[PDB]
Amino acid sequence: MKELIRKLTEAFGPSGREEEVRSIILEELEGHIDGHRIDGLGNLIVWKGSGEKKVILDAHIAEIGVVVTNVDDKGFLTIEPVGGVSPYMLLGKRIRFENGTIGVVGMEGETTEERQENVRKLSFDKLFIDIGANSREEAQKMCPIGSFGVYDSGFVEVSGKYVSKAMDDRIGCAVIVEVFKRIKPAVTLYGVFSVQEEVGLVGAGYGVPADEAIAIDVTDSADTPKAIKRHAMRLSGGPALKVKDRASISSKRILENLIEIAEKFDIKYQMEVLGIPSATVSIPTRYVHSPSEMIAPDDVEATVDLLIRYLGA
Amino acid sequence: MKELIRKLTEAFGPSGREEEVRSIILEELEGHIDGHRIDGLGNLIVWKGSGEKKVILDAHIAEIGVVVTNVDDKGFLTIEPVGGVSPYMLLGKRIRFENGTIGVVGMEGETTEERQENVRKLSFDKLFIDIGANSREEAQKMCPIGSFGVYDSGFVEVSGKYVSKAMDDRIGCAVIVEVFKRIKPAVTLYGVFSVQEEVGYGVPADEAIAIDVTDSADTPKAIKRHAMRLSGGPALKVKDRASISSKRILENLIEIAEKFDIKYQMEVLTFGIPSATVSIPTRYVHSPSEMIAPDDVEATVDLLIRYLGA
Ligand code: NA
Ligand code: NA
Repeated sequence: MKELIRKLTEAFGPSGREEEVRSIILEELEGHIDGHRIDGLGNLIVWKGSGEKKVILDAHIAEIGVVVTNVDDKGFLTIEPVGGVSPYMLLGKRIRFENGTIGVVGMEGETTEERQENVRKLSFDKLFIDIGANSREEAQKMCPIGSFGVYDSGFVEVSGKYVSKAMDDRIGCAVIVEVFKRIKPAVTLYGVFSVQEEVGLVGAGYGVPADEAIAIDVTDSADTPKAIKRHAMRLSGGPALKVKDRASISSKRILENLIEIAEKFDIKYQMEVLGIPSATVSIPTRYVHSPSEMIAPDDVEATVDLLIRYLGA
Repeated sequence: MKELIRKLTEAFGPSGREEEVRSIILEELEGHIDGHRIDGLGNLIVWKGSGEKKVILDAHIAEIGVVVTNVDDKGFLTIEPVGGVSPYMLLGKRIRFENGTIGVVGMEGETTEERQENVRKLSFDKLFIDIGANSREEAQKMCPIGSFGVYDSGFVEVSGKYVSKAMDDRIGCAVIVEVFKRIKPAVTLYGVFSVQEEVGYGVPADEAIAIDVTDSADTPKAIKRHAMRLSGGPALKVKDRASISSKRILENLIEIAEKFDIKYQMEVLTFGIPSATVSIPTRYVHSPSEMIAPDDVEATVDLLIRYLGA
């Protein structure tokens, strides 16, 4: 599963430009699905099995990133965030653009005073990206306005932990793919690798009737220094099963099912305390929205096992 | 080209299941190409020639259709569209599935009033497909959930016009095949029979020309000016956002048409590697009876052969 996670997390797929991720998902699923299609909205749907009960597993396919909004006379780029990228995570960082261009993020300010006031209240309008261009014309040919970029950071093993960009939510995508690769389904199983509308716009179950929908997401792992929170999710604590405050009767039934499956098959799990009946299963992740998101492989394996025990014959 | 168009339009090839279309294309191209490959997504790429300039001709091989999304206790199928199938185009129509299973599309509504209400705002949730099964078990053996169906229509010649399903875009596929059959290329010529919409081609070409279909707006009450029409020739697509290089391809094609005396028409604006689009005027797009004029297809083949040939 390590190579699968490496490929999916390293793939280029900021919001709206996720074609490479869909391609990797389809190639990885070759010989393991009965069919696939893309719906009008861009969601990738795959399926396997013929059981009477129909179940959707849903993971988001986009990653956070940036988009070029301006090019100045000296070839420097202005950017804005796509998703939850903090400007503080971009300082001195490298960005990989869709066409392969690498850029360096710098901050405006010459004097120590100016730079210090700028970092104290850092905003995107104080950042720029250097792609090595010496003119607007050079930069426009290399990285036109509207170009998307992602963290130029890849997969690395950190003493048994896995670290990469875009664990949120490529690790969920990886869980679903791996379940499809292994499972002999007792259900009709759907995998949905879903898009998300920009905040401010109309938003999207999908184009498939089903009895249950399980979202495979990430959740913050609050097990780092000085974390002083009850209800804390931790690495190696297992899949996090979400206790939703306003959940329907049918949704609570799914949650209880998963608890029983986990307990009966000796699968580690933890309870996360904040239409198709739904449940959420999450991978505990450190440093969400950084270029170095971190998971514990045993949590991911436990999540795959939980789903296979629940849905497999 | 008649038999080539018959075979390609009648072939079974909804999105994701185009094996028969690829087989026909390679059978028609045997002895006319230098090589081919099918990539991991299912794109079929062929090539011929060794000129320094590399040119791609692209057409997509999927046709519109339906996908089975449920089966009820009595064997009736629930369906969703794949591509631009209107529910009004399915009423009382036959659908063919991959193993040759034929189904009939029905609409819910017992009384005349219920049916009158349902056709006023027809939606897929009021449609079903009857494949002759008498139970879920019988239906699931023939046509499991996730099965794709296409129109159960075929090719017929109508007073010199060609009518079939899937002119969009099997007619573009046919154009590319016919070019490879006839051309002695001055370029290295690539033909890409694409499935790229499956992910929303490993050839570093200099130009790409998409061969597509465009609506022929020459039917009754069509009052749009500069409308595309049957027998007006290949429709050359005007692009507003186009690069200088993309505009150059379009200007090149206009010059070829005029210098070789090939009929052509300009598809006006409505408000990657350099590319242009050349389209076949087609009536009744997305119906089971898409209609082209063979002289437009021939003119399109000629345009590409004269642009790209030695
Ligand atoms: Na061949
Ligand atoms: Na079609």
